[PDB]
Amino acid sequence: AEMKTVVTAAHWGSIGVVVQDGKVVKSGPAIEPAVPNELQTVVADQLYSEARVKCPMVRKGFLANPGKSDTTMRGRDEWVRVSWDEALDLVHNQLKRVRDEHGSTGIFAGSYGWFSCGSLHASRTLLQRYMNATGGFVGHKGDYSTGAAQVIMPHVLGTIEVYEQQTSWESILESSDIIVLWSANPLTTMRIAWMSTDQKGIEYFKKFQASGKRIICIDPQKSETCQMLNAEWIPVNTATDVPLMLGIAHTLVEQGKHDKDFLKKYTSGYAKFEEYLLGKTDGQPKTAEWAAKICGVPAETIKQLAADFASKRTMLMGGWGMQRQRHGEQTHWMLVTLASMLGQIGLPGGGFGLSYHYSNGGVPTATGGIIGSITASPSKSAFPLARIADVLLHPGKKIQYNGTEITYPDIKAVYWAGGNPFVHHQDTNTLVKAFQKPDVVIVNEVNWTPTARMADIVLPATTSYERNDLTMAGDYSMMSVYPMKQVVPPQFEAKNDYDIFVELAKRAGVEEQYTEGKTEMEWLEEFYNAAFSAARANRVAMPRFDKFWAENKPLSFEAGEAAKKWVRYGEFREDPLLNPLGTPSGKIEIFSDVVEKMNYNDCKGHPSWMEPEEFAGNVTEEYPLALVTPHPYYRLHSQLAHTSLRQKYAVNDREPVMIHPEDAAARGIKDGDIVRIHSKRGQVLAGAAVTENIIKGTVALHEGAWYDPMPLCKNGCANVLTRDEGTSKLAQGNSPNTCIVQIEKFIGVAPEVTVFKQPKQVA
Ligand SMILES: Nc1nc2c(c(=O)[nH]1)N[C@H]1C(S)=C(S)[C@@H](COP(=O)(O)OP(=O)(O)OC[C@H]3O[C@@H](n4cnc5c(=O)[nH]c(N)nc54)[C@H](O)[C@@H]3O)O[C@H]1N2
Ligand SMILES: Nc1nc2c(c(=O)[nH]1)N[C@H]1C(S)=C(S)[C@@H](COP(=O)(O)OP(=O)(O)OC[C@H]3O[C@@H](n4cnc5c(=O)[nH]c(N)nc54)[C@H](O)[C@@H]3O)O[C@H]1N2
Ligand SMILES: [Cl-]
Ligand SMILES: [Mo]
Ligand SMILES: [O]
Repeated sequence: AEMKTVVTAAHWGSIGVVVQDGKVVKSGPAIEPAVPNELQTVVADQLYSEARVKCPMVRKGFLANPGKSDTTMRGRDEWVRVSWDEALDLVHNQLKRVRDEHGSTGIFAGSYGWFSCGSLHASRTLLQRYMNATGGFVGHKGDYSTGAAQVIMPHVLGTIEVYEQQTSWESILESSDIIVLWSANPLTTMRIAWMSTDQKGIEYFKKFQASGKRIICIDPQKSETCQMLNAEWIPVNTATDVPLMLGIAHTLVEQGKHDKDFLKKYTSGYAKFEEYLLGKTDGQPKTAEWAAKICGVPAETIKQLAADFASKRTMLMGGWGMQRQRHGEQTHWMLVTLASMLGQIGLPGGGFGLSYHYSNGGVPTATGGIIGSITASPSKSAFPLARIADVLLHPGKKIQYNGTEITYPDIKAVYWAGGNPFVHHQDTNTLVKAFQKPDVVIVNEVNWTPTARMADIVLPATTSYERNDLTMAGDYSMMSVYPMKQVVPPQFEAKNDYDIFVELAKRAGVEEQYTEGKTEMEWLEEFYNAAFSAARANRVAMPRFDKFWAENKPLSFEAGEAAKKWVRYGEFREDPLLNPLGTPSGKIEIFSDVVEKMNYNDCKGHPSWMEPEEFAGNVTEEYPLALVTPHPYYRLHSQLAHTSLRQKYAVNDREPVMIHPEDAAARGIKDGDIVRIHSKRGQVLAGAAVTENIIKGTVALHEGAWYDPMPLCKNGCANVLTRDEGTSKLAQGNSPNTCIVQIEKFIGVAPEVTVFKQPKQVA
């Protein structure tokens, strides 16, 4: 009777992996979760997939004329298998050429993506570490998650807000009468964390449901969360939450339910905003009736939400889909303004939180220590990252950004390691053109993703299961140190990214700076010991690394009474004169003079409603439906798309698209039919999921399906359809969820999806 389980971890949690005769045969949670997490069950598929990159590969046409090839052959050339020595020499020589001719401002290595958890084997960080050791690189600003909110919140609250600990969930359970999931789908989106999910956020949502208190979901779709918690669904048109919030706010004023004392003491600029709210400026009071016409919520329901939010202790939980769209800055600005008018900020169970849906925000912070991690350190060229296509195509172009002007650099080489821009970036067909501009495109990948398929040189990377690492239970509780013990040796000819970059560093003469003379296990011990020392200072005994590593189990910490009772903005509420915010006024900036003075047409000095170019309110005869692109339940973006989880959602071997029965009937579409979706940007195939769980006039296609072009995507990659434009001049965030489309039934034999097979090689 043998213990055949190795414990490791992923973004989707601590994983127990059963190994039989050197082969992985089962994976699942190392710690029982409140809700099953099927993402944990496919380690074997990840290890043994025929979609894996097996050996270093170079495009035929690039091998023939390196750095001087016909780059329009990217994505459609034959691949040549080469040795590691040949591939690494070629990467080094091609990057050296760019460094010699253009310098670091000719190399883009922002390399946005989620890769895998782990303190050491962080592929993106290891790439940037190599780039810095060899002279530097052009990176980026912001991220795709909160590109808008993370720029406006510093102006409004003096802090980034979206990536900070929330009021304790124990306070919510005890004191909140209502939680409002506004653009938030936590039973989907907390199946993962940036480190490794602690699995407790979903447990807390379940406890809140079981207490019988009110859960309200405001969303164009009746999401997995709304269904699984049997919450009250408020259907809303995508991109019309600001009108809805204005109508609620106007009702508060009309019924004397706003907190005038709070607004005077804790905010700046409320009176100027109220003039807009009441129509004194523009002739149009922002009534519940005015709002109902735009957002699709009946006026009497808007008024009843306002009364209930003010009558009960209410937590407004704002998710991020609604700021991933044109004018996205306005949504969380207005949510904070609404919370200010309700006046419950800083009270137990009250106010707002912008990370209750992300990585277990609000789970009480444990007392212990936090492990270290590798860094990129052994720019005027940096740009808001969703301008990447624009940058690659248009060197020298200038844009406005948060009160400054940015000049695009002139990029000759692109290196990606740990992200999938040909799935994650908007307007895929335009990104194809952008990727024809560089002299050389290099990708480290586990699998033959759409991005790998667009490269010149593809280097096979290992999964987490083929190496040793450490992570934490996260992202806020920090309640455990999770070992990531190697399960099997590297498969095929794959290498850890760390080893790839060690070989490149050696060719550049900087190996010693890159490795600091440490082995894998010496790095891990250094990272662990940071937690050990911090825990000791907190009076928490930990095993030393050798004992922890041998035990190969999560090491757990406990939360104390202070963390269980912690209320965000409690100190500000107690005394705002001595605990002011880091803003110009020391208060919540409902009107921001700093933003006003930027004089941007698409972001004013207070939250406001500005119609976007494409949304439910300006659909056309040609494109009569609106689109939303939520995050998927059975993938982390594009990760795990190639595994057996596909069978849990594919419809007729395509990505499912949610379609309301009346929109489907008007087109002769029945549940299960293949359909063609198209926009001005492109077209995709999808499988119809006909359901009343999407608001009429809108369709939902989850992001992350692998682009499989014929241009027409055979598989259903949502970003083939979306617009590539900045949210506004304030943040220049990405704007996928303001989009209009047409759908028609696909007639005849449908094409086979080929993007999970090995690519075309030479004969
Ligand atoms: N329409 C629309 N578009 C969106 C979104 C949306 O809501 N709607 N969401 C946006 C957001 S919030 C994000 S975060 C992005 C996500 O975009 P990405 O982060 O690019 O998506 P992932 O699928 O997680 O890509 C991670 C890649 O890293 C690889 N990888 C994993 N581990 C390793 C490793 O150790 N080494 C190497 N070399 N590779 C590894 C995986 O094989 C995988 O291809 O998508 C964004 N795009
Ligand atoms: N299982 C899983 N979990 C994940 C991810 C994943 O890919 N898979 N991605 C992770 C990442 S990188 C992030 S950034 C977060 C993303 O966290 P979010 O940004 O919050 O996730 P989304 O699914 O984009 O949006 C949540 C809800 O908002 C809705 N919504 C979209 N637009 C609007 C709007 O205009 N108004 C309203 N009222 N609702 C709208 C969506 O329909 C959706 O149900 O999740 C993380 N967690
Ligand atoms: Cl109280
Ligand atoms: Mo994200
Ligand atoms: O992200």
